[PDB]
Amino acid sequence: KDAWEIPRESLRLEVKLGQGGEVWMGTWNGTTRVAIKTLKPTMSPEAFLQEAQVMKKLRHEKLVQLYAVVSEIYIVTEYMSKGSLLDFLKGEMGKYLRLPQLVDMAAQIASGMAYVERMNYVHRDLRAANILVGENLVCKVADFGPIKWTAPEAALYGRFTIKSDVWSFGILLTELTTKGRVPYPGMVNREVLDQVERGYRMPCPPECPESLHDLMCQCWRKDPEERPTFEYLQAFLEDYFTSTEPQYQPGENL
Ligand SMILES: Nc1ncnc2c1c(Cc1cccc(NC(=O)Nc3cccc(C(F)(F)F)c3)c1)nn2C1CCCC1
Repeated sequence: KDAWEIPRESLRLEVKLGQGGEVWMGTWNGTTRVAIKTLKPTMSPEAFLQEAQVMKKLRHEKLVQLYAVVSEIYIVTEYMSKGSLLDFLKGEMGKYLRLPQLVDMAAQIASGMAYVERMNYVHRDLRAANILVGENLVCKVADFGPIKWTAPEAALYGRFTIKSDVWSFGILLTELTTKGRVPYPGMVNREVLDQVERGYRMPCPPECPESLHDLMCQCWRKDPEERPTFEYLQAFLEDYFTSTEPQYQPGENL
């Protein structure tokens, strides 16, 4: 149909990375390592391809790049050698990560979202599970397919904006700071909602600088137009150890 189309004989689904459709570790044109997401006919093809249409209008360093499609369905993109942020934080790598390596990822994620912000788009499902990791702590926003991650106005009235994503980023920090634990521990969905409305907000994680929890609390402000742009968030996490915590010192796990 368009310049992105590719012949299925270019691909080679070498390893099955996950389930679903599903995700494989193919190889485009037998020389390029890539990731292949397939579809098991359950949604419409034109519905499944909506994910590809969007990836053609967004090209940034902290965003997983689209390479080519197969409308007869395959979606080819760059390959992130270390799976999602979740698996990574929960793997045996998560014990070696400290605040600096975690703020560095938080900031990169904020940057791809700063691009999104400028592009006037909204991700809607910004969370650790949809943030891929590659070599040298590289991170990129992604997608494949969550009230504990969704902003009040969004889940309650469908009011999804980039400010609702700012809410989700805030919840991402608790994931990076807890290294993979589910937000709002011990609480069930319709208990999270009834609670957050009442003013509740997650407490500062163990060994997490109160200045970093301060930022979370800004990403969780009740009034949407009060949360920060990703532009502020990115810069904030870029200057963290100089402007905010210049006396920081390594801890047991943070
Ligand atoms: N490159 C990869 N390499 C190894 N694993 C990968 C991927 C990927 C990237 C990938 C694979 C298949 C589809 C996508 N789709 C999208 O990123 N879609 C998307 C749709 C709209 C917007 C955006 C974005 F630009 F905002 F990121 C992204 C992304 N996902 N995964 C999964 C995560 C753990 C199980 C495997």
